[PDB]
Formats: sequence, C-alpha cells, structure tokens
Amino acid sequence: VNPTVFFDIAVDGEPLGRVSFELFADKVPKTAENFRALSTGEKGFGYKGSCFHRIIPGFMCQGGDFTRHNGTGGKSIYGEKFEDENFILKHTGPGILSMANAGPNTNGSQFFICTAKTEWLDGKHVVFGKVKEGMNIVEAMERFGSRNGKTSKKITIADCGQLE
Amino acid sequence: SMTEYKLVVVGAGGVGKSALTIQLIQNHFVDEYDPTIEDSYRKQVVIDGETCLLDILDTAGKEEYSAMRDQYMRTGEGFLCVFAINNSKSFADINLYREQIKRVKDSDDVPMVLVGNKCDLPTRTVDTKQAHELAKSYGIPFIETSAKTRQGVEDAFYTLVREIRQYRMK
Ligand SMILES: CCn1c(-c2cc(N3CCN(C)CC3)cnc2[C@H](C)OC)c2c3cc(ccc31)-c1csc(n1)C[C@H](NC(=O)[C@H]1C[C@@H]1C)C(=O)N1CCC[C@H](N1)C(=O)OCC(C)(C)C2
Ligand SMILES: Nc1nc2c(ncn2[C@@H]2O[C@H](COP(=O)(O)OP(=O)(O)NP(=O)(O)O)[C@@H](O)[C@H]2O)c(=O)[nH]1
Ligand SMILES: [Mg+2]
Repeated sequence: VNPTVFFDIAVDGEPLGRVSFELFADKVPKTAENFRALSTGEKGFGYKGSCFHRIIPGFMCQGGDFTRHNGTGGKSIYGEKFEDENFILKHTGPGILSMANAGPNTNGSQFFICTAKTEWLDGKHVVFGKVKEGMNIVEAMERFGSRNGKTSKKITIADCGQLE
Repeated sequence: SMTEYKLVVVGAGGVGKSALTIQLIQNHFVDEYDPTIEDSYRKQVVIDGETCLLDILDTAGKEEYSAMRDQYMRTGEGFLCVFAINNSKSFADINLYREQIKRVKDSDDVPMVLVGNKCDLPTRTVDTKQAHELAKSYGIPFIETSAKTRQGVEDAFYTLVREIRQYRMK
C-alpha cells in the first residue's frame, strides 16, 4: 500500500507547517521508494535540512538538492541517476509531486510540488505523488519565491519522515 | 545619466549563454551546468572611450517555451545570438531566433551579433565558414568566443553595443 511521508517546512529556521504526501508506489514503485527512503533518511542521507531553492509563484516549488545545496546536486538511493520509470501519472493540478531532471533518465533526488496545473511537463517529468495534508503550507511558500525562482527567505525541510 | 543599452543573450540550450555573461559580469568560468530560468545583470563599462550602462538579460535555451521569448524580444535593444561549435543543431537554430526577433519587433535591422562559442574545444561539428556566410546574409557581425578561456567575450558584447550605437545614429 502507498506510503505517506511528511516534510516540516521552516522559514529562516522558524516553523511554518507540515506538508504530507501520498506516494503512488502502486504505479511508480521505484520512484516512490526513492522519495520515501530519502524522506526517512534511512540510507544515511536525504532531504532533512535541505532547502527549496526555486519557488516560482503560479507554477511550483522545487527542492531536493541535499548534496550541493545550490540547485545542481542531489542523488538517488540507486546511485547518481536513475531512469524515467513511466509516465502513467500526469501534472493535473495543484499538489502534484514530480521529479526534476536534466533530460531523459536523469532522476536523482530533486523534485517539485505543483501549485497549478502544469500539463506541458507531462512526458518529461515522472509524477509519483500528491499532497495530502498541508496544501495551505505549499501555497504559503509562494510568497517567498519570485519570477525566476530565487527565494527571499531560506525555506527548508526542518524535519521529514514517514507516516504510513 | 550615462547611455544605457538593453542586451539580450539568446540561443539553444547549453551553448554557453550564461558562461559568456558570467565571464563578463563575475570574471570566472562556470564549469557546472545550471540551466537558466532568466537572469538580469547590470554593469558599467567604457567602450571606445564612452562610458555606458549595460543591462544584460540571460535567457533560457528551451524551445518548448518559444512563445515566452516575444516579451523580452520587444523590450531588448540588441541581441547576442549564440551557437556552440560542437552543436550543429544550435547553429541551425540561429535562423529561428533571427526570424522571431524580426517578426516580434516588426523590424528588418534589429542590432544583432552572431556568436560562435566554445572555440577552446579540441574537436567541433560546425563549419564556421557557414557562420560567416549566415552573418553576411543578415548584415551582422560574427564573433568567435570561448567562455572557458575568456577569448572574445568582451569583443562579443562590445560589438553588439557598437551595433546599437550605429542604429541610433542612422
Ligand atoms: C521561459 C521562462 N521559463 C518558464 C516559464 C514558462 C511559462 N509558461 C506560460 C505558458 N504555459 C502554457 C507554458 C509555460 C511562463 N513563465 C515562465 C517563467 C516564470 O518566466 C520566467 C519555465 C521555465 C523553465 C526553465 C527555464 C525557463 C522557463 C527550465 C530551466 S531548467 C528546467 N526548466 C527544468 C528543471 N531542471 C532542473 O532544475 C535541473 C537542474 C536540476 C537537476 C526541472 O526539472 N524543473 C521541474 C519542473 C519545473 C521546472 N524545473 C521549472 O522551474 O519550470 C519553471 C516554469 C515556470 C514552470 C516554466
Ligand atoms: N569548453 C567550453 N565549455 C563551455 C563554454 N561555455 C559554456 N561551457 C559549458 O557548457 C555547459 C553549459 O553552459 P551554460 O553557460 O550553462 O549554457 P547556457 O546556454 O546558459 N544553457 P541554458 O540555456 O540551459 O541556460 C556548462 O558545463 C559550461 O561550463 C565554452 O566556451 N567552452
Ligand atoms: Mg544559461
């Protein structure tokens, strides 16, 4: 059954709120497992302490670079990169959780949370989850973004883990 | 009060638009790849003895977002059209950028410079003789550059400024 994970988001170190996500292991098991394990930290590395480096209001919040903390890094539990598992799931609206990448078959750890329907990303980014609780937290995160994505405060995953 | 010039750097993904701009602005060569969303920089320089203020827009090389280029093409005063000498598709793409600029600005003689980047590389795929011929067909300069070694970087930007200056003196 599909795992649920959470992030506790902070703004310059001050708690903002919790976002939880259902991970669609029933459709993208390999991609869901990567995000689940990175959320628990059980491999010895993962999302805890990392930041949302790119927030563009009207589109998405992107994060997951826990290796370089500059928007260029990240790694998967399978190695540096892994293949696009499938494109069964689509970018249908706010709350969609999907993999960032540098072209075909370059998934690592970077991900994005949609704040709107981004259907032109279908077939380029592997969708693998959706916000359950705390969409209002994701909406609140947009005030810290900008047109090119540069954030005006440090938006971090202060804690993260698995709930179900 | 100094004369201002709005420059826009365009071209296919990965050709070195940001590497060229960052060389001019920050005096270093970005080895890593960090694909651009959109960035703006300001710098004062002296060209042929006249001080001027460059506003430089560094754009994304993402063909799926071509419709988003119109707005910055309307605002821009001169365009660096960049290809890479090891990327034949990027040289083919130049024609599309030139025609989009001409269409969006409704103007036959927008200030432009054709830039062939990555000339430090030990091999290549683009015949630069074709670049000279293309630039001639457009009536614009062709400049070879390497953002890695800084060769030609100042020349590319300053040449575009000279093209804008000549346009304003028409
Ligand atoms: C034209 C201006 N522009 C725009 C854009 C597009 C529109 N449209 C309006 C009309 N509709 C129908 C179409 C779209 C409007 N306004 C803008 C922006 C606000 O104008 C400044 C985008 C964009 C993306 C890139 C470059 C320029 C770009 C880019 C550059 S690297 C990239 N994408 C993909 C990115 N890889 C990485 O980070 C790699 C480095 C790591 C490992 C990636 O996996 N993800 C996840 C998915 C989202 C994507 N990042 C991203 O940030 O998308 C931004 C977005 C705003 C959604 C699209
Ligand atoms: N050898 C060499 N590599 C270069 C040169 N210019 C850029 N590169 C390299 O090519 C890659 C892409 O460069 P970058 O400037 O990011 O390209 P871009 O045109 O801005 N890409 P985008 O459209 O996605 O923003 C980087 O790894 C960079 O170091 C050059 O003159 N020589
Ligand atoms: Mg760039």
